[PDB]
Amino acid sequence: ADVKGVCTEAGMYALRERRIHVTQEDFELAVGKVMNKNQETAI
Amino acid sequence: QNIRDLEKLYDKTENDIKALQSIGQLIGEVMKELSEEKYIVKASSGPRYIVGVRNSVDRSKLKKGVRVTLDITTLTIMRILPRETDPLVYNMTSFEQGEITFDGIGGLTEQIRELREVIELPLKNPEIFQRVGIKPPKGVLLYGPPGTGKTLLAKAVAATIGANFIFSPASGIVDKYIGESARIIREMFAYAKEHEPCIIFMDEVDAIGGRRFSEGTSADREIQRTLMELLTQMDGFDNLGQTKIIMATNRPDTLDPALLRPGRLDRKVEIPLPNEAGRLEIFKIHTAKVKKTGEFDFEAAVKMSDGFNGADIRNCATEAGFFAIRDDRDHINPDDLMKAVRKVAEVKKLEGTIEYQKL
Amino acid sequence: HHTDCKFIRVSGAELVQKYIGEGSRMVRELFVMAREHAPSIIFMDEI
Amino acid sequence: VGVNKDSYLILDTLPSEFDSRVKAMEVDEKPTETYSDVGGLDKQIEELVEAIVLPMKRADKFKDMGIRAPKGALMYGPPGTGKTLLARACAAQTNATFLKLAAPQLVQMYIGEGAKLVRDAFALAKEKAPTIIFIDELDAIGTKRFDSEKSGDREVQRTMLELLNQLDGFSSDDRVKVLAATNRVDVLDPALLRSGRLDRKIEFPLPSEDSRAQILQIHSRKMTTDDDINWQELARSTDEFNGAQLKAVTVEAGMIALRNGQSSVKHEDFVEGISEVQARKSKSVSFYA
Amino acid sequence: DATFIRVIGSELVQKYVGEGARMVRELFEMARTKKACIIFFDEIDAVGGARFDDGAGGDNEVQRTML
Amino acid sequence: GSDTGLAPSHLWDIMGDRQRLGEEHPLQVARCTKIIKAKYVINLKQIAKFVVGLGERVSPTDIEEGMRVGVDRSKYNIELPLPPRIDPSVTMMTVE
Amino acid sequence: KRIQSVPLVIGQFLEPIDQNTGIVSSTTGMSYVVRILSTLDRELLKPSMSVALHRHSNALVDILPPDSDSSISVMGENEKPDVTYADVGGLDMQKQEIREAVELPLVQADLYEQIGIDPPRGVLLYGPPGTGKTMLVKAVANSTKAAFIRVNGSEFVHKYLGEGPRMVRDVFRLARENAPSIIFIDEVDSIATKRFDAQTGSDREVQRILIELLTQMDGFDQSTNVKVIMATNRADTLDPALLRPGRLDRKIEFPSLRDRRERRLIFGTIASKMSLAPEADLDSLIIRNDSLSGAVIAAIMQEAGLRAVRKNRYVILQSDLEEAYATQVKTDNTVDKFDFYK
Ligand SMILES: Nc1ncnc2c1ncn2[C@@H]1O[C@H](COP(=O)(O)OP(=O)(O)OP(=O)(O)O)[C@@H](O)[C@H]1O
Ligand SMILES: Nc1ncnc2c1ncn2[C@@H]1O[C@H](COP(=O)(O)OP(=O)(O)OP(=O)(O)O)[C@@H](O)[C@H]1O
Ligand SMILES: Nc1ncnc2c1ncn2[C@@H]1O[C@H](COP(=O)(O)OP(=O)(O)OP(=O)(O)O)[C@@H](O)[C@H]1O
Ligand SMILES: [Mg+2]
Ligand SMILES: [Mg+2]
Ligand SMILES: [Mg+2]
Repeated sequence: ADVKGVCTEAGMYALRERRIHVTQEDFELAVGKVMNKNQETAI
Repeated sequence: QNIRDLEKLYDKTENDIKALQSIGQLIGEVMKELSEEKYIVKASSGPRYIVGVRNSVDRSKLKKGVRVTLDITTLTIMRILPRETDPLVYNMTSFEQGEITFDGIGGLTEQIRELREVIELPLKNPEIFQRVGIKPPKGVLLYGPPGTGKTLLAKAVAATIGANFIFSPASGIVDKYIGESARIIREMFAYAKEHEPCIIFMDEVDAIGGRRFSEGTSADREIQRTLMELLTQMDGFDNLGQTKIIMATNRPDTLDPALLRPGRLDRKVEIPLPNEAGRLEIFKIHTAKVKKTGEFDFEAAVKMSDGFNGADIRNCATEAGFFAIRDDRDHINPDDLMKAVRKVAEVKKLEGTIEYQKL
Repeated sequence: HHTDCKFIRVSGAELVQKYIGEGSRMVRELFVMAREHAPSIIFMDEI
Repeated sequence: VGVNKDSYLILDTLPSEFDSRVKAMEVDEKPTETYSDVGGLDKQIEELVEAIVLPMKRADKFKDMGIRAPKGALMYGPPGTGKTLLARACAAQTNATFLKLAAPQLVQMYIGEGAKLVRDAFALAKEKAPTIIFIDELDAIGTKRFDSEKSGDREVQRTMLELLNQLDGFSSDDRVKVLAATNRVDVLDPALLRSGRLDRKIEFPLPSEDSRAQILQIHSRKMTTDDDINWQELARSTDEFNGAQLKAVTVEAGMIALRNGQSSVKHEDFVEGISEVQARKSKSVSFYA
Repeated sequence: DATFIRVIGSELVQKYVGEGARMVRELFEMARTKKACIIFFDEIDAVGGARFDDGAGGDNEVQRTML
Repeated sequence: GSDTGLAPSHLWDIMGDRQRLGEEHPLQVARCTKIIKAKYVINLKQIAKFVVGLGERVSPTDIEEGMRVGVDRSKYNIELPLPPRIDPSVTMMTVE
Repeated sequence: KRIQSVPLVIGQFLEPIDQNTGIVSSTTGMSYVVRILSTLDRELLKPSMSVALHRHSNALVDILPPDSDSSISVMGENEKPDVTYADVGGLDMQKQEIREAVELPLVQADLYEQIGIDPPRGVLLYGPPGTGKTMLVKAVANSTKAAFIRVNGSEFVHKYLGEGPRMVRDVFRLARENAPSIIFIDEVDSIATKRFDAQTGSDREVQRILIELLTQMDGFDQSTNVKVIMATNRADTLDPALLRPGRLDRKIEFPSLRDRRERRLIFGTIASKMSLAPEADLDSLIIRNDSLSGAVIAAIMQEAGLRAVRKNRYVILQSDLEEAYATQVKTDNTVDKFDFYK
């Protein structure tokens, strides 16, 4: 489920810059955010 | 005055006949203006209708909410009746009066100040609340041990200060039928908006104040709907215009935390057990109407009445009066107050050791 | 889906009765209702 | 107000209508007990009559004293010592409405029905003032309030708080005395035990030594007793016998006398009944003393 | 030769609060309607719990029916 | 030539029209209330709370508060008092 | 056109069975199968409409402007709430999430379709009581250009059986007409509780209300650009049927703030509007890290202002801010009253 979350967050990140395509570095941003949330909510 | 009074009786009988000719009309609520002669009116029965209006009713004063009268046969709007007051609201605001004033309350002087800074100050000085910038408080949750003045304070507030008081019992809102446990609260809060300022005062709210269950029964689920309805009409998608809510209970622990949040229930004035000098005021107040027959130095009673709570001191006065009667004496004696104090103090052990936490 | 079997996903008797909107004393009420629509698969989750 | 079916004209007003259960609970025939049938209670009788009856016939003395008459008297005690019989005698002697009320009768089906019933009870009491309500077995609704998130009895607490608000609060009317005869005073909520609400807490103790003789004498009137029964000996024979445990002794003695064919009871039948009722309900087996 | 109304202890335990009290009240009214009746309250171990407090208000409905 | 009696037993005579034309058979049941000194207040379960007089078929002293009245359907009247309502679940607990 | 007299009963069209017959549900409570008048614009007989019915026949005779039967009304200007995004201090991530799940989907759906993501059609603002769940939505309504139909949860339930699902469908129809629009069903935990009693009329009506809500929300196609927002204090007491894709998926998690930066931001936001003295430091107030909520840290400043007013000072000082912390936040009790546990 985190993979789907990563993909959806990357799609949202592409929107945030008002862009048209999803990039690899936006994927990096999304995976970083998903990891941070997953490791935080484990508390 | 035979002929004249007989004519008066004739006028009464004629009025009875005129009433006999008259007919009733249903009451509904206008919710739309489809055209100049087509309105969508609700009915107290429940069904909606498409009703044609008369020719004399001013069409301008027909918006969502105005009560109107409907002819029973053809369902035609007749009158422009003003807003409604639910009978279970007049039966609440029409309490007797109360003869006790702020003098009758003893010991409680700091908490009286704290309560009055929210009940009287916003209603009579809304300018310091502006330049300072404070948001005017709404709720005052009086709480303390059972029998210290949490209700007598409300009676004093009703008699003193002013504003349209609405005394509210806890269970006096809950009805068997679905939703009526919340419609009553809705009309209670609607009446206040048309009678500003209002000092709506619930009481014993730990009936509908309980921590909402997660696996309660059907009964405890309909009450939670009432708690939601009450909760929203304090901080919901609307501002309480000029309504102050006073709220009293004996067990603040069993109160829903959403209701206890600072912002819905503001400054939580706590009424504690009377302490020494406070108890002397209670003894002086409650033993002033009684026919005192001595140098009533209540210092011994003050020392012995440890942990006594308000009404208990009145019970010592009552028991002293009883003891005076036991010897047929017509006025209490300073050594008969002592017996009553001892007797009440012995019974005080029957009560549970009153414990409570400062919220 | 590919085997073409109706996929029931009961997750609690109270939720089943609430969703179907009918009273029931024990959970086998889903069994008679599922026998009519066969083949079928009952999927129960966990936490 | 009565109103016509079709014209909806107000034909005539009507008296206030309470719940039909409230009309039934009003006592109609006065139970014939009198204070002469209750024995062993002298302090308790004097305390109750001087707290619930006296401020109803000669309230002018209290008004001259400028003192508030007590609301009601609690009647806690061990089971079977007269907590209910005293109420029967009080209803016999009094000259005011004596609405009886069993506490479980208050607890009802739907949300708020119990509160409505217990409010209508006090409304009816105020209507036919003065009154003496007799909420009985108060521990049925007077259980302590408690915090709980799992589940609770939040329905009965509604009736409890409604009763509290009717006893004291904005409405008093100060002319409706409320008696209550619980059995477990250790369970009652602290609010219900407060002053302003039930003030007098009359303790009903187990009968004294002479009290037992008085009880035996009272409950052996109808039966055909003999002229040689030593009531003092019987009273001493019973030790910590609580009230109805003596009426049971009388009944058992009569039953034994009837079984043995005697036309009238004797001291021996009374002693046999004492052994029958007592913790010797097993009896038999005189082995090893 | 008299009516012999039988009562199993578990039958006096309904779901909704206060229904056991109505159960017993209606039962006793029916018994009083007849000239001579015998009631056989059986397995009163069910509704027989001694009054006790535990903070959580344990099985207080059965206690209500019993009182 | 599932819901009937027994044709071989007959006993389903066609004289039921005689006990059928008497439209007094439909009688609203309702528990009486406060006895206004004579007018009676009737509390039809959920249709109304009518105030009604007698129906000449019952003695005025036969109706008391708490009794169930066979109220007439049209132009309501107190026709026939009925035995007090008993819960069905308390009925089979009677050994016959 | 004579049956269109002016006694009439408002009904709700449910299903077109034939060209000249339909299944309407009159407000009296019970459904009918009626004959449709052969003059109405049959292209307007959308499901859950607000058609009118003849009095004693129930034959469909007139279709109404579908924004007429609504008992709930679109929030206009007299009820326009008076809070701002600037006034709502803190909640930066929550603000961004609600903006990207509520406002942006309303404005630009083409970007969502082109990117490939699924536009959210429901948010479930939840958290501990006193965290701004209501206020953030309140600030949204003060800046949105879309209709803000505001229903209030328990307002759905009424004695009149059938006044539930009917008004639910009516509210959703009103939302669909004034698109774009935001529904703000509030305190939904009173309608969507998990446990259920299939014997009493209380639960069997809330059940129909929830079923109608769920069906209408599932009926949301890719278009109609109407978003649903509901807030609750207890997330656990919620039907899991409300937490599925196509229904409420995005879940905002309003936390009881513990970060120093968040408390600093919100304290400064509240202080800016008020009359803090120049020699008054909020940093001295926020030295200790508690579980302070977003609401208590405003009532504390209200209490400080009241304390200053009591001493006749018309500008609050540091000595009153210090005392305010001691009276509005003492303990949560728990075990901190017993030091030996740690
Ligand atoms: N400060 C006081 N001075 C004099 N009498 C007092 C005082 N406080 C309480 N009383 C007495 O208390 C009685 C009124 O009820 P009281 O205020 O004790 O109830 P409460 O604590 O509000 O009740 P509840 O437990 O139902 O919330 C009166 O008899 C009044 O004399
Ligand atoms: N002092 C007494 N004089 C005469 N009879 C007495 C006395 N005390 C008890 N009894 C007998 O007790 C029986 C009734 O007991 P009672 O109802 O008062 O007990 P209780 O414990 O208060 O009951 P409950 O708690 O169920 O209300 C009667 O048969 C009565 O004769
Ligand atoms: N970020 C914030 N900045 C300033 N004040 C805030 C903030 N969040 C909440 N508040 C305070 O919260 C109060 C309004 O209640 P709020 O909207 O926070 O309730 P809520 O958390 O939505 O409650 P509930 O769950 O009961 O509906 C106001 O007094 C306001 O000062
Ligand atoms: Mg009080
Ligand atoms: Mg008794
Ligand atoms: Mg809120």
